[PDB]
Amino acid sequence: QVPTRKDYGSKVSLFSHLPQYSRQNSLTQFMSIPSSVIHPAMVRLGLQYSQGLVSGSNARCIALLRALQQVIQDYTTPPNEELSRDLVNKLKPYMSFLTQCRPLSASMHNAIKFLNKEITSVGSSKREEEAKSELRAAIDRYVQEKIVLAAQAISRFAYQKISNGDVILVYGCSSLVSRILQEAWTEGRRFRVVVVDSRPWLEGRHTLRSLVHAGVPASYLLIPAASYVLPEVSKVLLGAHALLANGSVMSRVGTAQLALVARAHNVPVLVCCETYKFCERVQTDAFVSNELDDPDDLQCKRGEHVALANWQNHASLRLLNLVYDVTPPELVDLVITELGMIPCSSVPVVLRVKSSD
Amino acid sequence: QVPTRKDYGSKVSLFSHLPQYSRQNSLTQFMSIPSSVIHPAMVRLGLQYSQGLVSGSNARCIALLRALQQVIQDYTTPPNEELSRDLVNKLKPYMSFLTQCRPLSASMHNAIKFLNKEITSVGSSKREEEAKSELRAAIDRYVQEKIVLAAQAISRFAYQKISNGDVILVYGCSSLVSRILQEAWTEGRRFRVVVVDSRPWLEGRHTLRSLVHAGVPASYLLIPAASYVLPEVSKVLLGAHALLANGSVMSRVGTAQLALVARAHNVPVLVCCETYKFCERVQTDAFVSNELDDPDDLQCKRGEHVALANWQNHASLRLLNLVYDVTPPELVDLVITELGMIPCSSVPVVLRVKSSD
Amino acid sequence: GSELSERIESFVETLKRGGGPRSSEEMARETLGLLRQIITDHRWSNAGELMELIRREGRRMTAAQPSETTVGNMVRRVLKIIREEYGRLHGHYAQLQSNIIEAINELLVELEGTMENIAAQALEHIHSNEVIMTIGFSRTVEAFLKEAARKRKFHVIVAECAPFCQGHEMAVNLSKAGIETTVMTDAAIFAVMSRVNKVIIGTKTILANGALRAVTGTHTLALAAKHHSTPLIVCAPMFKLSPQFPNEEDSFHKFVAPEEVLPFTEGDILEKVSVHCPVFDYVPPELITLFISNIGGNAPSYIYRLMSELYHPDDHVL
Repeated sequence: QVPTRKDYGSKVSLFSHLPQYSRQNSLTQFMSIPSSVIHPAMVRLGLQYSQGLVSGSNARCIALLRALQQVIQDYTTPPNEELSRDLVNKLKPYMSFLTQCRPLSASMHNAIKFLNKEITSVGSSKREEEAKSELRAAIDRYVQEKIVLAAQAISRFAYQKISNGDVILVYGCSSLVSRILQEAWTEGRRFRVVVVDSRPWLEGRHTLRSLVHAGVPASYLLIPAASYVLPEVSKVLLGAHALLANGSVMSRVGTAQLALVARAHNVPVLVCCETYKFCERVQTDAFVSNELDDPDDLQCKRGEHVALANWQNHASLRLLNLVYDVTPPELVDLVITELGMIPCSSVPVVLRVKSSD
Repeated sequence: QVPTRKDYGSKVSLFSHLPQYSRQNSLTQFMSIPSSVIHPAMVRLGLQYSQGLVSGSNARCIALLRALQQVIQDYTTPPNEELSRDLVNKLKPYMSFLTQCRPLSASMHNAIKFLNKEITSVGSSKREEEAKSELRAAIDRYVQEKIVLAAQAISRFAYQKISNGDVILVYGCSSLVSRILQEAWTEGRRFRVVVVDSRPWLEGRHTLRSLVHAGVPASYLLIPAASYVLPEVSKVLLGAHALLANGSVMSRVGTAQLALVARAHNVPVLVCCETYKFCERVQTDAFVSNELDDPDDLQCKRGEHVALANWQNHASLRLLNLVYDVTPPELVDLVITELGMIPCSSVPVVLRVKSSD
Repeated sequence: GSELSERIESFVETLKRGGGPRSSEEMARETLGLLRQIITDHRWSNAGELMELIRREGRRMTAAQPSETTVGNMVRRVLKIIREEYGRLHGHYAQLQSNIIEAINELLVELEGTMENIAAQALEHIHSNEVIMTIGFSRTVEAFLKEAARKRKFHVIVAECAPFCQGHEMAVNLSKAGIETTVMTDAAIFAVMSRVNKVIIGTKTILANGALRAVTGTHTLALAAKHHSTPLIVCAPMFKLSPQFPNEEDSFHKFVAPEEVLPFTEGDILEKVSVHCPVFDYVPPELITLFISNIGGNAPSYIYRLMSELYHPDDHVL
């Protein structure tokens, strides 16, 4: 059995229902080295998640699908049992280990749901090996389309929206937005992109490096100074981590703030997302459901005087860095998906259409 | 020494800094019958306030001024002392007794401030009796002008604003608004007034009776149904209890709600107030400074089943009836005073002009 | 035979005079049982004649009490069920009737699960040390809150409804479960709104526009929530959904005796003053943040699709 991770630090009272974990104190130090309770690939992926080596939503989902391929490939059906139920029952401890290492993202949840649906759809009469590699091929097809073909389609749809000589503001790291901008620059568009970043992850440097390598003119500033640069900005492009049933955008913590300030500055806000990241779940705030990263990341290395060094030694001091936030659907204009351009009002409709309804 | 009133009931946590009193448990049951620590007139007025027999702001201020006249009239200067300081020092216990019986209103605060200013302005060389009746005549002049002449001027200014065949919405009991409407009807205006009332005081019946006695066509409904009647209403007329330095209107609890709904319904909101009720104080909410009435008044007599009968026997149950609320200055259009019509933006300017500046 | 007739009558007069049954879930159950007994105890062979008599008796019901829309919209649900069964068997007479009966049976067994479904869904919408505000009385909302309270600590501010102070008994019921509850007059809604996190309220009827017909004073609460940008949640089961639109209808507000607003003992002024006591009021969809139903959360901008999923568009007039 996998032990429970100790919740490091002092949680904010409003977030007492969410877990807070420390990057230093991992979870695999109470597990057998030749792991047997958890599949080797799954413990590998959990350790990679906990340390933060896999960050992007698409990256997390792809790593999850590859680990699941490695799992099912090595899976063998016990006697007097059928794969359909046994495999989906054996996959639950792995999912619990993952969510203990780091809470699952919307892409991961949707991928696991689809995988369980496919496994339960495997025929009772079918043999073992062809069922296994049929599952592998289905995972390959699923990831292939829903990632690369979705990205290409969204890139084309966004290219037919970006005009010449316009300033685009981006926030944080997002593979989809970076690919969109790279393809738009390659196709012939001539624009400049303003990269907005935020502490403590400083993930904006990733898209900044990507843009500079692609040759796109780029500018960089942290999110507090966004109000100063928006007069120049012609458009705001963001990458969603989740799109809920009500049309709200669940993405990085600084997304809703930027959308608000852009609305205040008459700058249309565009969010790029795929259909597999749509979730029937819904929330109205960043408090009901969120993720608390390690509060020790807030500590700034300002030379010789780190102010929040011993923050735990102060009884009335609380630290909190939210990983996600929600933008109300009325602060966002466009959602660019495989189906094309849609309003946030039309997200649940697309959900229905993708529910084979 | 006057003992402190026990704070009845369980206060709401956000209002723990305010006192909550019971109408049944008075304050004069630990005082000498031929009262000596407190002047007979002052204890009389405190008892009248605590029982709720004096409700209106103008009524409270006038009763305070009459009790103060009775006090100074019976005041005698001790030997080797001057009236200027001795009288203002002896008036403080009376003010404390009053504020313990019921928190002082803005009109009362301004009146006491002006009275202390006048007392300190009494000449050292002057004798006793003519100083006393000079104070009496100054109080007479002050109340006379600031009440009746202010009311007449505001009535004329409001009459030149009310048009023919228009629906006016009023809230609660206010001598100034009732007088304005009566004078407007007498002058020749033909209109109808919608009276809005709220639990538990049900003070709207007062202005309703006044209007019906004056012959003005009237309609009555409680504040929850205000959204239903505002489409018909042509204008909202309210009576302020206090006008703060920022222009906010500190008045009965249901005033800000009505102003909000009227703004939502494109109905201009008018507040009638005098200059002596202007206060250099300022607040942004109904929480920093308010008054908590007896929570036992919330209990409704719905026949045979009073639901909140034993509310104190429920540990997690809290009752609260706020006596005041603040309307932000942007939800109000006009303020009609002696100087004429002004925006709420111009309240502190009038304060300066009335500061003999 | 005449049992069916006298039971239909009894139900009509019970709906006309007072509120019976009290809970509108029980009202839905009763009307569905009556519709079943009608479709069983009549000599109908073609589905058209059955639909016609159902529409006639539903018109009589709607005329009995227009403000009670659950009966009418569930009559429309039964009509949609009949249409679906006829399309299945035509796109077969005894099987038709028994299939309609089992359809009504599944509708009824899912009818009693909406309460539990919303109660279960409640947990993922309430966080610790949150300040809820609600107005009036609503069994669904109190179940929501007392189910969220089993694993969370939060405060509920209940605005009593004048004149019918149903909010007092709701506050008492919430305090039973140790849900720290503050009771206030509806006049203090905007004054306290600045310190509220969420607004959770029930409803009597949801219109196709997304707007909802709820107890009087809730429109002011929604306006305050919009002013303070606090999310307003509506926990309404899927049998309060009415395909009618706001102003294509008649008889929206329910006016009761003004004795509730101004008593008879006031005397002579009661001949000069016009008193009005609207029980319900209209809340536009722009002021609702999220709808909570037995299927899950949905934005007001999807209620029309829910209509298309529930009611045939040719039955919106009955």
